[PDB]
Amino acid sequence: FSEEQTAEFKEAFQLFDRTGDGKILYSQCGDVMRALGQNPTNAEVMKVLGNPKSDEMNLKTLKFEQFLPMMQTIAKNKDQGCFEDYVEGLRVFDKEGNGTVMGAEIRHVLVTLGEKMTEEEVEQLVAGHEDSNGCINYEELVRMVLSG
Amino acid sequence: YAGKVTYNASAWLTKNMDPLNDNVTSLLNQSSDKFVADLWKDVDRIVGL
Repeated sequence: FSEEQTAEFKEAFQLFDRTGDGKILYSQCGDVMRALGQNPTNAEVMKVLGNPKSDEMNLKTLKFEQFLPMMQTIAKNKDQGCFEDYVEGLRVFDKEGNGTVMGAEIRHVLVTLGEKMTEEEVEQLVAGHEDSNGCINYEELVRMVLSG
Repeated sequence: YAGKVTYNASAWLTKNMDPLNDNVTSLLNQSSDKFVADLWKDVDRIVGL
């Protein structure tokens, strides 16, 4: 990366610290990767983390020169999921094909499938994007997560 | 007024009636597309015996 944006990338990492001690954990790593510009699969992270469990995931520390090879290794990244894949991805539960699903199934599938969400993760994401029948149209929900 | 017109009457019954395979139709009713599902939600009228 350019020392221009790498200066900025450093700052956001430093603003992730808890104390000042220079050490953002194997946990928060995922948010730093995000906040710089990424949307990693929690797997993409786990890959460069070195496969820890909750214990050393919480206990092991990172510093920036331990992080920057990670952020770099992802970034020029394999395949980035288009609008088209994603809509069909949510389209899955449209019992007929309609373009629409009930906001209850949609709140739930994200809390049961793939990289599972909490209710907190879902409600903020989905709410106010169901209509006056309680259907979330998926097409716009997909666009919403894109341009965000 | 403007001329004696000939009408022919063969097939008029089923023209003022409109019958169809109610089966495929009730599935056109349960369709995916907004158009087809709006267009065919009127299944009740089709006659089967």
